[PDB]
Amino acid sequence: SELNEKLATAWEGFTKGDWQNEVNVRDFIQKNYTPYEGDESFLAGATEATTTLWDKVMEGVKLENRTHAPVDFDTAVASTITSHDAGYINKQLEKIVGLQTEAPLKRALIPFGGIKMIEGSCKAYNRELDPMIKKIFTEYRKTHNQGVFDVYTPDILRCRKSGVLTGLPDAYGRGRIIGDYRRVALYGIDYLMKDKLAQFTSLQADLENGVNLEQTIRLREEIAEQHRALGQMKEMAAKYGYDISGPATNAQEAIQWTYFGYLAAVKSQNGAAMSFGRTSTFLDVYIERDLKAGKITEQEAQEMVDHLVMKLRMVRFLRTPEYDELFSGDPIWATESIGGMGLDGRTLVTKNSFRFLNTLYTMGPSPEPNMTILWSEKLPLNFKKFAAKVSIDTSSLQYENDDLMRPDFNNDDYAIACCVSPMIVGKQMQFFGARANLAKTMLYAINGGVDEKLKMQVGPKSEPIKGDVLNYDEVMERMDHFMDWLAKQYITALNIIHYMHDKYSYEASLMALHDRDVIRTMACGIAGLSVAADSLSAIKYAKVKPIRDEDGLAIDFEIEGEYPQFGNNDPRVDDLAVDLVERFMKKIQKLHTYRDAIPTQSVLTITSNVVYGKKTGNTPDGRRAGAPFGPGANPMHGRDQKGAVASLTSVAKLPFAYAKDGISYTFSIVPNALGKDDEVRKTNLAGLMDGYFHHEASIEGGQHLNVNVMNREMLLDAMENPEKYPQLTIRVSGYAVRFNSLTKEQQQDVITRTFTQSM
Amino acid sequence: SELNEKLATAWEGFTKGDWQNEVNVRDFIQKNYTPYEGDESFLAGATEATTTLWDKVMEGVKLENRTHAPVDFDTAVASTITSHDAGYINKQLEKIVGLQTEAPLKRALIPFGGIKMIEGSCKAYNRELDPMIKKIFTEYRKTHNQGVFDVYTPDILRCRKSGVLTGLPDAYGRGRIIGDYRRVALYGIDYLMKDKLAQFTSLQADLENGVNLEQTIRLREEIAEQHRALGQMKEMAAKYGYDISGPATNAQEAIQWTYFGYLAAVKSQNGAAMSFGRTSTFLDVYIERDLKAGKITEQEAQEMVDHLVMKLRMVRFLRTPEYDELFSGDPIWATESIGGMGLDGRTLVTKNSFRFLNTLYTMGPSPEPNMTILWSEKLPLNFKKFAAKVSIDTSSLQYENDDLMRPDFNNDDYAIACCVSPMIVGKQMQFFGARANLAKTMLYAINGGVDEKLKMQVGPKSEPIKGDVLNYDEVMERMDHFMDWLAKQYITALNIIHYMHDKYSYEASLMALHDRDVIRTMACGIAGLSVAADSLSAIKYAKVKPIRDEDGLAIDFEIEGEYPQFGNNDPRVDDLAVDLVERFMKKIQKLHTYRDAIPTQSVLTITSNVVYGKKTGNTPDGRRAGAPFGPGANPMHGRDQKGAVASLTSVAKLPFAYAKDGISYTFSIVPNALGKDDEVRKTNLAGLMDGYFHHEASIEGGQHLNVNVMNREMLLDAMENPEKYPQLTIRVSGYAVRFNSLTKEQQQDVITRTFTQSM
Ligand SMILES: [Cl-]
Ligand SMILES: [Cl-]
Ligand code: NA
Ligand code: NA
Repeated sequence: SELNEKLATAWEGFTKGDWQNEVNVRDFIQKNYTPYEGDESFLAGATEATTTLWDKVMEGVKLENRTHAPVDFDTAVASTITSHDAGYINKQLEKIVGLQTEAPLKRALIPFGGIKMIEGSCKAYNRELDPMIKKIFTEYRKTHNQGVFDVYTPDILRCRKSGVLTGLPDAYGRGRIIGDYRRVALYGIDYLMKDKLAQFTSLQADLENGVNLEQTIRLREEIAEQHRALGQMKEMAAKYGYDISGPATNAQEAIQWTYFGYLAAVKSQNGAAMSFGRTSTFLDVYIERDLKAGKITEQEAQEMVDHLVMKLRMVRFLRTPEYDELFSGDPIWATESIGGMGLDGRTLVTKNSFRFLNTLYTMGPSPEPNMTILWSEKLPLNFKKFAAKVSIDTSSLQYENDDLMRPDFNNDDYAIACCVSPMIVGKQMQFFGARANLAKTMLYAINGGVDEKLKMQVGPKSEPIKGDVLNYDEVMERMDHFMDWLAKQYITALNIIHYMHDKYSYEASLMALHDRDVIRTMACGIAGLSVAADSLSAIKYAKVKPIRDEDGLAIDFEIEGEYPQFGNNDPRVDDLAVDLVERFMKKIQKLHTYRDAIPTQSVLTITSNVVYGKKTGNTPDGRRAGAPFGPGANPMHGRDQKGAVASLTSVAKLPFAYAKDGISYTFSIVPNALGKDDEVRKTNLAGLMDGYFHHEASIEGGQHLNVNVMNREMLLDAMENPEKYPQLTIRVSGYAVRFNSLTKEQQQDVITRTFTQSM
Repeated sequence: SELNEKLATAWEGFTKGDWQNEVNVRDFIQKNYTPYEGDESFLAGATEATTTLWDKVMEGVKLENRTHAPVDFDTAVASTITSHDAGYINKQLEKIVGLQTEAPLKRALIPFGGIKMIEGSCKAYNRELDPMIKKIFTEYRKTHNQGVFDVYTPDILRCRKSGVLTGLPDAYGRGRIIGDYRRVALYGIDYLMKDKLAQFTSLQADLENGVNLEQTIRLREEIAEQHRALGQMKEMAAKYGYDISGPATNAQEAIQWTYFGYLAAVKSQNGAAMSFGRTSTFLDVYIERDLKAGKITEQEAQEMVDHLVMKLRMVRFLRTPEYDELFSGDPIWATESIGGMGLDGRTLVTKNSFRFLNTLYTMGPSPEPNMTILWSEKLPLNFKKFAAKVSIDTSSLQYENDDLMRPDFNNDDYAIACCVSPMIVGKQMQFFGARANLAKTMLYAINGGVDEKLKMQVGPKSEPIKGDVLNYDEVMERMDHFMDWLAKQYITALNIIHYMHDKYSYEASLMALHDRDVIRTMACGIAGLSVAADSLSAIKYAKVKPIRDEDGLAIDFEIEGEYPQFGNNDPRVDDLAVDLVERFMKKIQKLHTYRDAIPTQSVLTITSNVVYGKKTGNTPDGRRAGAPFGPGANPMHGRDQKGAVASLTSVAKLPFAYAKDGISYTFSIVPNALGKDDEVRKTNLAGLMDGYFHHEASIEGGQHLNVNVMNREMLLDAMENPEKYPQLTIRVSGYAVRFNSLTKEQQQDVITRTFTQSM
């Protein structure tokens, strides 16, 4: 029972546990992390090197926002883990190193997903794609894109064109995968390759015995690619002069090793969301040891965390203008899950929790990393306040219900991927599915499947409603039959998509940091919940007159009589939204899926609320054609007028039990609505979230909360004078973005949203 | 209404049938071919253009044989259907055009199968592989070769090294697929693409309904690639100035269109065997019409057939020295199935049947195309004699039992792929499996799984046979267990192989000329049947005593007495060989296979008899270590001494019902053994084959017969003076090869084989 001399030395001082004999990051954390209930008084400030480096990087960020385009990007190199040479901002000042390419902010080419998108980007930003790269990825190496469109049905193609099913991961990396990068810091590459070889070998029997033949062969090949990827991780780090074959011996190496794990991912896959995971607490274990041993000062600790978070502020991907409108603001979703409570009762909050939030002060506000606080009523009051303070000062944080998710998973080591989709680190991933247009599904029910904007048969050919006034019973009967159809097309599209993504763009380096068998879910999204819900409320509580055209196609409606709206704590309308979520979830649930991915749902839109709303005509709720839907599960623009408590209670009523993939809610409130001074504001904000996230056996509670503390006038001033608010950040749909990174139309969406004036 | 304006012009004069409304080449042949029972008196001679062209080509063939290497080959171009520009021998003289590359005999690079073999070839022949090609096919496009070795088990790797399971299609194209190239001549590319699009669409329902999800998605993608390939066929032909979008209007176009279909295959896949199919009779329909209409003279007809067959004499593939010893003589296996009988009773023999055989006279003897006569007792006596005459003059023909295969398939449109593996054209293919070393499996039984040369554990660890004298019942009981193991490793290796080949090197252009659903078989081969059978005969009827070394490993054998050997019509031994075939077939039959390919068996070796024998030590039958086994199902060298009838009867006793993939038998006989003059020889040879292939309800009969009519001295003279026999051809294992194309060791195998002296 003699532990490898490398392991024993690096792990000097660490408490014993199963984690020393097998891969178990959760156990290591449990046996070693030091819970912290104190306040922010220990926090240090930015060093000269940190500011020098960040300011230099801000110069490129300003250029990006100004030109709404990449600073620079590859034109002739196919990116892989080992493709690029080491790149630095300033080699002499960086405590933590690693960039995607050889230059800061220079975007790369990830061709495995598709060559057409690369061409489109090259055309849009005025650059020329190397002819050789093009030839390779059209004639030799088949891409994810081409595989999907070779199998797609003309039905799906129609839904893609009309705006019923658009923006699905058929033209960009699927993402939604979080490799446990902490594994690299803990065990070192070598130990992980030896573990993978074991996993590979454990499948030999089943193979020789014909047990699930094709599934076995596939898994063996995937594990083989995972093994090869881990080796390239070493080669990559080696370019920076590092040897990560063995475990991290100190704090700087734990941070560096963990980042190197992530760096490999963002160098090989261009997923929509490339999240970081739950690492702040984990890294604290190494920082604490170094402080206690007097090998690192508190300021040097911040500097390290700063340089890491700074790299996370520098992750970039070459995207198309089409992608830019579906996912606005140049988002990365390098999500970090901070805090939370353990299963045993103690808080997972640590000094590093504060250090991470402190990056907002040391380097100013920033959209990335997407810092998420795993909220719990049992959290140390000290942390609850500091978190709120940071939200008040920067509007860069988001909150998710730990009291709900922890018990559900019965695990204290789960992380948030992208915006609100939870997963147990290294043991579970998602099959990203974007979102479907539920609003348009209603209009299709009323119009017999013909697109109210394109006048073409998209949905199944059925007779449109002949009525003179809309009847709730009649309309819903069709809405159901159309939702069945929407569910089938949506699942079929995702099945094709993920079959092709596993084939042409298997995320080898991320799956290499996962267990042998990973739990998979078929994440389906719903867009325009409120538009659909309110439209139903205007038919069961008022008089709607369908203004038809020379074919009987309802292109507009007349409204007489005040009708209920989602976001006012009124059960009559709120009960309809909760019903819709349930209906769709029960529908997709009965369909067969690729790799048996358990279908889940999410009320999330991103900037699809703008794109879909743009392609959707006049709706029964009074919304005009071309107008944006509400971001995520939000009530339609301005409709929630009974203050915070009211709008928070409506969104909390939404069943997370039917939307396991998440329920996004962007909440904006004026400084004065929270109090007269900061102390009152912090206390009240924390109190709001305590009431919102309040979990009990008969009360589920809210799942997500974006917090913006600002005034509409400040943003109006930001639109006129961009150069005055360089680091201004806002929560927009489950993630953050610099205000100056949005287009005039995307900003228009923001400013016209609900700004809570009271409580 | 399935009759376009052009279709009617091209099909002018053709009889009506289902074939005009659907893809059915068999029906077209049935309604239009003119059976011919006459003789060879109508045959024309080679034209000046034919001789000029062939002589020029022979200059490169002489270079090949002398240097035992390629004339030239690509080093920087990845071959595809449209990759190369048109290439000619002499543009002004060629009636039928098309070459793999831009120069005659210049070999190409088919990288999709693996880059390592290309590198190996490049160093062997002293050329430099382009660094870009290498980078692409190691880092971007994964190859078949790399996928297999990523999934292979160390057990399989051991079998490969020891010589128990070697030469499997893990380092070269699998082959064993015959696209119906006649479809191009008949319908034209356009009609076939529309038909494929229909096949693609017919799968949409099952897709949307989740019926066999992954299998459906796969098939849709494959059909999509098939469709794309058909379009590239047009582009390819277009380079030669031809438009094959519509059907062949005359004889020259039927030949050209059919070849263009095959050309696409040999430009994109480097399969071990790239057979032509059953085309001679089919093409006759177009030649006949042109003769009757007085458009083409009889000599012009031969010229066309000559130029086609000449192109089939020019097919080449870049191979490694390793491949060269497993498959000796630079073989292509461009097999042509000639003659046969219909289901209705008439003979499929035609004037073109004679024209094809005549290429042996017009352009001298040639190994390729591998011309196979589908023999039947009901064949026109005129054809039976001419066929024998050709065999007597050239030793370039092979015979297979039509009386056996036709009824078995209950189809008169099946073809021979590679050597002896039958398939219904356009409706069935094989999953090539090379062959396993049965002889070594016996030695493993006796030695407890330890390899007699490498002295390492390969088979299952078990106790070696004790005693100073070998006992049949025991030796056979251990072998039976080891065969179970051999069957599992063999099937597992093939499952991995074909999963990877479908993934990284799907033969798109060949499958595009097949039906939507193709029947697949898992072709398993047995090598050293006679060595194994005779060894058992020795152990059973004589006194075989093992001479073990210090560790107890049996490295030699002593025999007291004489025992019956295979090929002497002695049931005491022949029944054993029959037993072995049956045992193995029943074993592999119980195992699960990729794509549910029905496992079949074949007693075929190719040059694996040399390679395996080289890696197999002293055997119980008296065979010395390193000595070659018998080619295919042949009796061991010289062991069959009771004349033709005796050796033919032993091989015929072998159950084709347990070796559906074929039973190869190379038969050599001296000129005088057949008669005093040609008339007697032809009559007798035909008579031999009538007796050999004789089928009945209680007598199965022989399946294959290679016919060599020569004297050993003539070959000995050929070894001393190569330049004197440039076009000398011999049957060696189920195919033909120019004698000068073999290595000194491969020739050594030939000359030491059985040369039947009597009958
Ligand atoms: Cl491995
Ligand atoms: Cl198609
Ligand atoms: Na909830
Ligand atoms: Na037989």
